[PDB]
Amino acid sequence: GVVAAAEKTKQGGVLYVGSKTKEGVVHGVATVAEKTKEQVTNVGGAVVTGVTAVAQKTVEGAGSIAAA
Amino acid sequence: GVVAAAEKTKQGGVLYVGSKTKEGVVHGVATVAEKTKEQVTNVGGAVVTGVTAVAQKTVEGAGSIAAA
Amino acid sequence: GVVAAAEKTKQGGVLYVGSKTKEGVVHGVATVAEKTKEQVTNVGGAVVTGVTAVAQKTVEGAGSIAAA
Amino acid sequence: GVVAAAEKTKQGGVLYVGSKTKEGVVHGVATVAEKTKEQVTNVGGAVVTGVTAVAQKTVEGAGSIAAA
Amino acid sequence: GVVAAAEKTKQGGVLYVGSKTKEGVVHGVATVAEKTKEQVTNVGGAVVTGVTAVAQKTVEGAGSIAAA
Amino acid sequence: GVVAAAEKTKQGGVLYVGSKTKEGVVHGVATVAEKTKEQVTNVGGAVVTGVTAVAQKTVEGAGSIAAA
Repeated sequence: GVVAAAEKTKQGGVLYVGSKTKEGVVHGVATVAEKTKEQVTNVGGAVVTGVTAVAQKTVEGAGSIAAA
Repeated sequence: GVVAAAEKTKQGGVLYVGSKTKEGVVHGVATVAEKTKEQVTNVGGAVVTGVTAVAQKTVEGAGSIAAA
Repeated sequence: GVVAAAEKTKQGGVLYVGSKTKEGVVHGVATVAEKTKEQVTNVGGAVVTGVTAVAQKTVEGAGSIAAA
Repeated sequence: GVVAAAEKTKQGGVLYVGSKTKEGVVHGVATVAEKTKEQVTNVGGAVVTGVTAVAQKTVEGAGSIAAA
Repeated sequence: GVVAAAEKTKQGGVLYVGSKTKEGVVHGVATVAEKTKEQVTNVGGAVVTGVTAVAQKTVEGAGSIAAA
Repeated sequence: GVVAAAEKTKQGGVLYVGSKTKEGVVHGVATVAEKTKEQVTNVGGAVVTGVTAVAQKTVEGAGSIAAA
């Protein structure tokens, strides 16, 4: 077996982004493996997919992951 | 199998995003495996999929995953 | 056998997003595996799928997952 | 056998989104497997599908999943 | 045998979305498997399917159920 | 077996980005491995995918990861 965990606590801005380009297909995070036993896809913190996508002050939480 | 847990506690702005492009198909996070036995797809925190998608101040909880 | 759990506790805005593109089919998070014993699809935190979809201040709760 | 549980406790806004595209079929989270024994499809937290769908402040609850 | 349970306790807003596209069929979360013995579909937290359907402040409850 | 965890505590802006060039497909982070058994994909902190995508003051939380 395995264990993992996280928590957040607390005890105590402009940005200009315009998209312009003629094409984009986007894959955020991705993998392949043929003839494979233990294909495990894991994602944490913040990740987002968009042909434009923005991360102001984005992760104030916390986290961790494990596998196999 | 596997065991895990998480929590939040608490004890104590502009953004400009304009889409413009002629096409985009999008896949957020994805994987494939043929002739394959133990396919496990895991996602946590915040992840979102859109041709535009935005992550302002987004993850303020906490998290973890583990598998297989 | 298997166990998992989560909770939230507590003890103590602008964004401009305009979509514009001529096409997009979108699949949020997805997988395939032919000839497969243990196909397990798990999703937690926040995930949503839309040709535009947005994550303002989104995950203030908390969570975890495990499998197989 | 198998076990899972979750709870919430508590002890203590703008967004502009306009859809515009000429087409989109969308499938939110999906999987397929031919000749396959134990297909288990699980979804938690928040997930929704719509050609636009938005996740303002969305998950304040908590949750978890396991299978097999 | 098998176990799962949950409930909620407590002890202590704008969004603009207009749909516009010429077509989209949508199926929210779905899976298929031919020649399959233990075909199980499970859904928790918040889920709905609609050509637009929206997840403002959506899961204030908590949950799980778990399988096989 | 395996163990890992993280937390955050606390006890105590202009930028100009206009996208313009004629095309870009972008993949955030990705890998492939044929005939390979233990495919593990893990991501944390903040990373985001967009042909323009921006990281003002982005990770003030913390985390770490391990596998296999």
